[PDB]
Amino acid sequence: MEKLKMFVVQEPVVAASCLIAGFGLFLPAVVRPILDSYQ
Amino acid sequence: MDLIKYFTFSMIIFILGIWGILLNRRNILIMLMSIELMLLAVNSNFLVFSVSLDDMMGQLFALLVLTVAAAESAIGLAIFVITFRVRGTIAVEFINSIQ
Amino acid sequence: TKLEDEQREQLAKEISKDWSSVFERSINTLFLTEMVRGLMLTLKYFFETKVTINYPFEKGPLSPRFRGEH
Amino acid sequence: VRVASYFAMTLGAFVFWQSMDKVHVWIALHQDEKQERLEKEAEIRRVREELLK
Amino acid sequence: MLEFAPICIYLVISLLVSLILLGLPFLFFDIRFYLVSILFIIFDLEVTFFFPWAVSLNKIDLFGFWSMMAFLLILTIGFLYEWKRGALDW
Amino acid sequence: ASGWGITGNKGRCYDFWMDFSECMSRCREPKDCGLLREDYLECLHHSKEFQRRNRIYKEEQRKIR
Amino acid sequence: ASAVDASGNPIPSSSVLMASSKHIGIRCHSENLDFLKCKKKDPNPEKCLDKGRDVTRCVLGLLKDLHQKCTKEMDDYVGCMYYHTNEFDLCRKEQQAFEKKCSL
Amino acid sequence: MFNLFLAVYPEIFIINATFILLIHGVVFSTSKKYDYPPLVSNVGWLGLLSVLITLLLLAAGAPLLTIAHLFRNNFFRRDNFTYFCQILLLLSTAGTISMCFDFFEQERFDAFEFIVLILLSTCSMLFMISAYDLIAMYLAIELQSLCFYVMAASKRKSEFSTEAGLKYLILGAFSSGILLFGCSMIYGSTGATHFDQLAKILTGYELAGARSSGIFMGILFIAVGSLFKITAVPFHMWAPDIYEGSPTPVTAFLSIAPKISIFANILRVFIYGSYGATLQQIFCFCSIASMILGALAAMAQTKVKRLLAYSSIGHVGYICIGFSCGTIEGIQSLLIGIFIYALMTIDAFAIVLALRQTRVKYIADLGALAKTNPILAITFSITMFSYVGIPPLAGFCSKFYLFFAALGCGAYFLASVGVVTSVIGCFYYIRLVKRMFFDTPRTWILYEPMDRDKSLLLAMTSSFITLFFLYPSPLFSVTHQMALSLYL
Amino acid sequence: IAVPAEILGIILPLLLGVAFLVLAERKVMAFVQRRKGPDVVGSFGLLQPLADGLKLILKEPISPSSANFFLFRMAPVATFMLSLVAWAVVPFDYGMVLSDSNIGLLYLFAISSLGVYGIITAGWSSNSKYAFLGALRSAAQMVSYEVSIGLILITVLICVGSCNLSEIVMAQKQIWFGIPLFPVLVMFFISCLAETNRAPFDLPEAEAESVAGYNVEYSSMGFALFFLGEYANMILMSGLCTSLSLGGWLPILDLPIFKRIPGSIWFSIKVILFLFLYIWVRAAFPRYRYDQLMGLGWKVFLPLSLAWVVAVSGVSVTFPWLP
Amino acid sequence: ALKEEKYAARRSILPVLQAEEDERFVREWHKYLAYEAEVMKDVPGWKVGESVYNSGRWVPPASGELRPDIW
Amino acid sequence: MNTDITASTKPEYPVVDRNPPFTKVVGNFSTLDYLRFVTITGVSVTVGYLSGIKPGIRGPSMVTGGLIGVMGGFMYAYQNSAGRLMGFFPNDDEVARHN
Amino acid sequence: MILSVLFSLALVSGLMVVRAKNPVHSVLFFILVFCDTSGLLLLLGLDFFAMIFLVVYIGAIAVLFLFVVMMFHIQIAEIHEEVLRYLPVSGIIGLILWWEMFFILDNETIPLLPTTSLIYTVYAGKVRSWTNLETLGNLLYTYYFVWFLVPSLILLVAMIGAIVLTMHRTTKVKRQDVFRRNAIDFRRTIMR
Ligand SMILES: CCCCCCCCCCCCCCCCCC(=O)OC[C@H](COP(=O)([O-])OCC[N+](C)(C)C)OC(=O)CCCCCCCCCCCCCCCCC
Repeated sequence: MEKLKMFVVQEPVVAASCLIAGFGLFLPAVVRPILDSYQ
Repeated sequence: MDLIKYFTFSMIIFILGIWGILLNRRNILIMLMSIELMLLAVNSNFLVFSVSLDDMMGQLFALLVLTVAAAESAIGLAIFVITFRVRGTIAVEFINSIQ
Repeated sequence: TKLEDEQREQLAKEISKDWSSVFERSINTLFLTEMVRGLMLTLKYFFETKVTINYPFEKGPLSPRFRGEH
Repeated sequence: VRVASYFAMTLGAFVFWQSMDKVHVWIALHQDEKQERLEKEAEIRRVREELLK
Repeated sequence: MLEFAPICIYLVISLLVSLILLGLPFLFFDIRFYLVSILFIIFDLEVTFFFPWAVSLNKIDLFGFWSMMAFLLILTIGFLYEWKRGALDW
Repeated sequence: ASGWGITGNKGRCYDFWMDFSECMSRCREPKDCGLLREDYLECLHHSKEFQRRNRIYKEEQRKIR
Repeated sequence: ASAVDASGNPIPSSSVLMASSKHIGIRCHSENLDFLKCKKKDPNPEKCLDKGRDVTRCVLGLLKDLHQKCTKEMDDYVGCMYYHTNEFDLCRKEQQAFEKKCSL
Repeated sequence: MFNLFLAVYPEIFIINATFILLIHGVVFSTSKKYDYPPLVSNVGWLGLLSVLITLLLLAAGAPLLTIAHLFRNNFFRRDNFTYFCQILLLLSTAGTISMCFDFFEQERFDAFEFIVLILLSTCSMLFMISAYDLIAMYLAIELQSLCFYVMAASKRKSEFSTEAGLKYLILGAFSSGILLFGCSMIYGSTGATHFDQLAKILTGYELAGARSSGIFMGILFIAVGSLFKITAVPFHMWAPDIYEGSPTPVTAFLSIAPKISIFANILRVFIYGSYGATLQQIFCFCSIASMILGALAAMAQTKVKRLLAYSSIGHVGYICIGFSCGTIEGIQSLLIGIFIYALMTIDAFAIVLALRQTRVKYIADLGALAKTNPILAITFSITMFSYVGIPPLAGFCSKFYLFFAALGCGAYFLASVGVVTSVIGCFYYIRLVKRMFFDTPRTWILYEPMDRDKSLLLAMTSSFITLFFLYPSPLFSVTHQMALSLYL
Repeated sequence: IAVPAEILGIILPLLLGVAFLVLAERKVMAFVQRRKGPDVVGSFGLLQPLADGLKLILKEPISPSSANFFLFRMAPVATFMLSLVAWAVVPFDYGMVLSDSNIGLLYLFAISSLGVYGIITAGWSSNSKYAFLGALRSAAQMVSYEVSIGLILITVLICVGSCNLSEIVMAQKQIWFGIPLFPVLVMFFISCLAETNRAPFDLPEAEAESVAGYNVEYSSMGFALFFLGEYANMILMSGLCTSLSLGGWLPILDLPIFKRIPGSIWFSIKVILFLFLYIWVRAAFPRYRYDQLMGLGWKVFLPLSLAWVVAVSGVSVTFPWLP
Repeated sequence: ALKEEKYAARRSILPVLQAEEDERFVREWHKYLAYEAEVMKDVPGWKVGESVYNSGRWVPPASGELRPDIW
Repeated sequence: MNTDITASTKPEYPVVDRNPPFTKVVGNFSTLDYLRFVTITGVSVTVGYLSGIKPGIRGPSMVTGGLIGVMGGFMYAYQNSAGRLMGFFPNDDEVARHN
Repeated sequence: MILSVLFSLALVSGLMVVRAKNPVHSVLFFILVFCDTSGLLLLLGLDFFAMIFLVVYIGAIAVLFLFVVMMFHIQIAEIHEEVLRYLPVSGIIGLILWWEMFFILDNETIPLLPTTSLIYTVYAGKVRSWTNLETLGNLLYTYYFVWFLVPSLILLVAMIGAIVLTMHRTTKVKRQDVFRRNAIDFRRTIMR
C-alpha cells in the first residue's frame, strides 16, 4: 500500500492511464455480462 | 483493359526493382529500396486482383504485407545503422570479410 | 547517487502520507491547476488597461535636472 | 537543369505505355489464329495417340 | 469516388499560387532519431488498425473488441519494453 | 473463392465456386466437374466472353474494310 | 422538383418516389414482395418482367392518385425533397403537410 | 478459456510465457537495486522450462488439438503430421536452448532478448507447421525471418555478425518479395488462398500448358522462396556466410529448427495442394545442384562452421531428392532424413559449442584431439561418419532409404548423382577424422572440459546415433504413418 | 468551371485570414503584456499585414547557392501545398465541402503525416548543419505528437461511426463530444500545439536560444511561405478541434433564437476562440526543452490517449450506446 | 433511427427502379443481339447471343472496366 | 460471431457434453488434475529458484517461475478435464457420475 | 488517359530511384512513386488503402529512410559504379520477365476491344453501400483475427530487435531530476 502510494506520487500519469484502461477493460468484462443476464 | 494495364504496371515495377538490384552493385541502400519497390508491386497486384475478383482476401493480405514490410524496413535500417557504425562506411568492399 | 536515491525515497514517503494527499497531488498535476491560474492572470491583464505611451503625441515624464542637448 | 529532363522522360514513358496499349490491342486481335493453331496441334497429338493405340 | 477530382484541382491551384508567390519578388551519429522513427512506424500501424476497428465496432461484437484488446496488450508489452529499456528518454 | 465481396455483399461468383466445390465433393471422378471449373475460371477472368466480343468486333471491322 | 409532366402525368423521378415511399410500401407491399421473390429466384431481367410491370403499374397509379388528391402539398413536398437531396430531416413541415392530406 | 482455444493451448502458453519472461527480464535487468544482473541464464532456463511445458501440453492433448476444426480451418489445420512435426520442433528447440547455456556465461553474451526471440520464433514455426493457407504461411515465415535477422545481427560490435545480419536481411527480403509475387500470381489466377481450395482447383489439370500460366508462375515463385528458405544451390549463397558470421548458438538454431518447419510447410503446400510433376522436376534439379555443389565447396573449406553449413546444404539436397520423388515412400524418406539430419546436426553443433570454449575456428584447431580428449575425438568421428553415411550409424539409414525411394522413384539419374556425391563428399569428413586421430601437429590446442548441459545432450544424441541401427522400427513406422496421413 | 472558382474562394480568404491571424496574435500578445500591438499602419493596424506582405515582396531576394537549389526552393512550396490541400476538406456548414470524402479524417491524418517533408528537406538542403539538426528535431516532435493526434482521432472515430467530418458533426448534434471528452479535447489541443511548433514546444521560434531553427538560411519568400504554412496549419487544427470536440456548425441548446445565426458564423466563432486559446497559451507559458517535450509526448500523451481509446470503446460496447 | 428511416424509404422504392432498369437492360440487350446477328450472319456456325457459361445461371455481361459503378 | 466446437477426430469415449462451460470444467478437477497443477507449479518454482541464484534475484525468480508454472499447470489441468468431459479421454468416473 | 499518365509518372520515378546518384533524391523519388501508386488506388476505388499507403509508406517508412540516408551523409565515389557494363544483363533479364508477362497475359486475361449502355445495375446492394474501410474492418476483426494478431507479434519482434541493436545509454552523463525537495515543498530559509 505504501509502495503503491509512493509509485502514484512519483508517476501520476502512468497510474491514471492504468486506472482508465482498467476501467475500460472492466466495463465489458463484468458489467456487460451482468446486463446481458439482467436482460 | 484496365486489368491489363494495372497488371502490366505492377509487373513493370517488379522488373524495375529487379533492375535496381542488378545495376546497384556498390550501392546497398538502393538494393533495399528495390526490394521495397518489389513489395509495393506485390501490394498493388494483390489490391487490383481483389478488386477484379470481387474478393476481400487480397485486401486483407495486402494490409498484412504492408505491416510486414514496415517491420522489415525497421529491422533492415537497424542493421544498416549498426553496420555503418561498426565499419564507419557503407561501401560494399568493407562488407566482404566472409568468404 | 545512493544518497540521492534514499533522499528521493524519503521525500516520496513524506509527501505520500495518506490517500487524500496523494489523490490531491495527482489531480493537481493532471488537471493543470497552475497553468489555469496563469491563464487567468493573463486574461486579467488582457482585459486591464494598457500603459502604452502613444509616442509622438504623448511623451514620457522628465525632470528639470535632465541631461539632454549641450 | 533536371526538370526538363524529368518531363522528357515522362513523355517517353507515356509513349512507351501507348506502345504497350498497342501491343495489347494486337494480342487481343490475334488470338483466334493462335486458338486454331493450338487446336490443330492437339488434333495431331490425338491422332498420333490413336495410331499408337 | 468522384470526390477527389476537386482535390486534384485544388493541388494544381495551390501549386500555381505558390509559384506566383515565389515569383513576385523576381518581377521587381544519433540513434534517438532512428528509435523515434521506428516507434512512429509501429504506432502508425497501430492507428491504421484502429481506424477500421473504430468504424466497425457496431458490427464486430465483443469478439472483435477483445481481439483488438489482445492486439493492444501484445503491443503494449512492447511499449513497456520501450519505457523500461530507455528508448523513450532522450 | 471466399464469399466476402468487395462491397460487403455476396461475391461475384462465389456461387460458381460453391457449385464447383459441391461437384468435387460429391463426384466420382474429378473430370466430371470440368464444366463447372471452366465456368468458375470464365467468371474469374472473362476470357471466353472477351474473346467472343473481340471476334465480333474483328468481323465488324473487317466488314467495314 | 416539378413532379408533373406537361399533361398532368406524374414523372417517376426520385424525389417523387422518396416522398411517396411510405404510401407505396403500404399500398402494394404485396407485389413488391413478389417481384423481390422472383428476382431472388432468377436474377435474369427477362425471365419475369411481368412482376416488374405490375410494380410499375402500382407505382404510377399511386403517383397519379396522390397528385390528383393533394397537389399543393405534394408539389411542395417534392420541391423541398429535390432542393435537399432526399433528406427527410431537412423537410419536416412539408412532410407533415403531406401526411395530413393523404393519410397512410 | 472458451473451448475452441483447446486447439491453441501450446501456442497461447508459449506466447504468454514469452511475454512474462520479457517483462521479468527487462524489469530485473534495468534494476539499479541489484548490479544489473546478466539475466540471460535465468531467462534461458525459464524458456527451456516453458518449451518443455508446451511440449507436454501438445503431446498430451493429441486429440484436443483438433477441436474447432471448421473454426480454425481458415487459419490452420492440425492432424497427426503436424502433431509429430511440432513435437520434433519443440524437442529441437529445447535441445538448442539447453546446449547454448555455457556460451552465455563464458562469452558474456548476456542479452535475454536472444531467449525471447528463440521462444517467439519457435511459436512462429509452430504456426507455420499448423498453417493451411497462403496468408498464415507468409506471416509465420516473415515472423521467423525477422527473428533470425535480429539473431544473426545480435552481436552489435562484431563485424562478422553485422555483415552476416546485413546479408541475411537483404537476401531474405528478396526471397520474401519473390514468394509474395508468387502468392499474388496464384491468387490472381486462381481466386483462392486456402490450401483446400487450391487443391480442388488444381487437381485433374497439369500446370504445364497454355492454361494456368499465371498459376504455374505463382507456384514456381513460391517454390523459389521455399528453396531459399532451405538453402538450395540456386539460392544457397546466404547459408555459409551467415552461418559463419552469426554467433554459434544462432547458427545452430538456424541449421536445426527452420528445416523441419519449412519442409513440413513445403509438403503441405506442394505435395497436397499443387502436386504436379513440374514441382518435383524443379526440386530434382535443385537437389542435384545442392548435393553436387555442397560436396564440391565443402571439400575446399578449412573452417568448421563453413564445413557444417555446406554439409547442411548437401543434406538439404538429400531431403530434396526425397521430396522430388513425391510418393508415400518418398515423403516417409523425407521425414526420416529430416529426423536423422536434425539429430546429427544437434550432435555436431553440441560438440562445436563444447570446443567453442577455446575458440575453435579452423579444422586444424581440433588436431591432435585423440590425445587430449579421446572420448570427444571418438564422438566427433562417429558424428562425421554418420554424416558420411556409414552403415552402423543413424545417417546411413536415412541415406539408403532415400536411395531406395529414388530407385522406386524411377529417377535413376537422380540416384546416381546422389550416390556419386555421397562418395565425393566423404573426403572432408575423412579429413576431419584424420585431423583428430592421424596427424601429429607441432603444437596442440588444449580444449577445456564441457558443461553438464551439453554433455548429457551429447551423450544421448551419440547413443541414439550409434545404436539406431539396432531398432529403427519406431521411426520408420512413425514416418510411414505421417506420410500416409498427409492425405487421408 | 465552378470548381476552380470554389478553390480560389477557399484559398485566397485563407491567406487573408492567415495575415489577419498573425496580426491578431500580435495584438492579443501585446494586450496580454500591458501594451498595444500594431496601431500605426492603418486604423488599429488593420493594414499592417498588407504593409508586411508588400515589404516582403519588394525585398530583393538572395540566392544561397547551396548546390540543392531545387530542393531548397520547393520545400516551402511543399508545406504550402500540404496546408492548402488539408484545408480543402474542412466543412463550414451543411454542404460547404469541396470533397465530401467518406474518409475525411484519415485524409487529414495523412496530410499531417506528409507535413514533415518540407521541414526535413529545408533543413537538409541548407548549407548549415545547425538548420539540419533543428529540422530533424522539429520533424521528430511533429512525429510523436501526430501519433498522439491520431490516437485522439481514433477516440472520436469510436464515438462516431462514420469517418467524414460532416457526418461527425451531424452526430455532434446532441452533446458536442466536448462535454463527454473534455480531457481528450485538452490532450488534442496540446498535441496540435506541439504539432505546429506553436506555444510551448516552440523549437524553431527559439532562434534567440541555442536550438536555432530550419528557417535561418531561407530568404524572404521562403520564410514567408513557411510562416504562411505554419499559420494555415494553426487555423486548420483549430478547425479540426472545433469539428471534433465542439460540434462545428452547431448552436448551443438548439434554441430557436440561436438558429437564426447561419451556422458558418458558429464555426467561425469556435475557430476564433481556439485561435485565441493558441495565442493565450503561447503568451502565458514558458517553453519546453527538446528532450523534455519528446519524453512528455512519448510517455504522457501516448499512454493517456491509448487509455482513453480503451475507455471510450469499453463504455460504448458495454451499453447499447453504439452507432 | 433517422438512417433506418432513410433506408426503409429507399427499400420501398427499390422494386420500381429495378423494374425500370430491367426493362432498359432488356431493350439494350435485344438491340445488341440484333446488331450481333446482323453483323455476324455471314460466318457459319455462329449462335445468337450464346452464353459462354454452362448450367444456366445468367450473369450480367462483363464490362471490361474495373468498378464501373463507383464512377 | 458463429463458433463451431466440432472436432476433426471423433471422441473414443462417451461424451458428457460437447462444449462444457469453463466453471463446469474447473469444478470437474479431480485429485489427479490437482496433482498435475501442483507438480507443474512446484517444478517451475524450483527451476526459477535454482536459476535465479547466479543473477541474485531468488525471490523475483521464484515469483516469475510461479506465474509461469501456475499458468502451465492450470492449462494442463483444464486440458485434461475438458478432454475427459468431451469424451476424448478415459472419463470413467464422470461418465459414471453422469449416469 | 489519367491512368496512363499516372503510371508513366510512376515508371519515371522508379527509374529515377534506380539510377539516382544521390540517395536523398532516391528517397524523394520513392515518395513520388508511392504517391503515384496512391493515385492508382484512388482510380481503383480503394480510398482506405490509398490513405494508409500515404500514412505508412509515405509517412513512416519514408521518413525512416530519409532520416537514415541524411544522417549517413553518403559521399559520391563511395557508392558509384558505371551502369553501361550491366546494361546487357539488365536488358536480357528484363526481356525474359517481359516475355513471361506476355505469355501470362496471352492466355488468362484477354483485353476487351470496343459498352456503357449494357451495364446492368442491380440497385439491391446500393441501398446500404459498404465502404472499403467498413468491409475491411468487419472482416479483419470478426473472422480473420489470427492473421491480425500475428502481425502484432511481428511488430513486437521489430521493436525488440531495434532496441537490442540500436540502444546506447550514456555511461556517465548527469540526468536532471525534478522530484527534488526545493521543487516539492521548498521551505524558506534565511541567514539569521
Ligand atoms: C510524339 C513523340 C515525341 C517524342 C517522344 C520521346 C521523347 C524521348 C524519350 C526518351 C527520353 C529522352 C530524355 C532522356 C534524358 C536523360 C538525362 C540523363 O542523363 O539523366 C540522368 C539520370 C540519372 O540521374 P542523375 O543524377 O545523373 O541526373 C543528372 C541529370 N542531368 C543530366 C539533366 C543533369 O539518368 C536516368 O535516370 C536514366 C534515364 C534513362 C532513360 C529513361 C527515359 C524514360 C523512359 C523511356 C522508356 C522507353 C521509351 C521509348 C519507347 C519506344 C516504344 C517501345
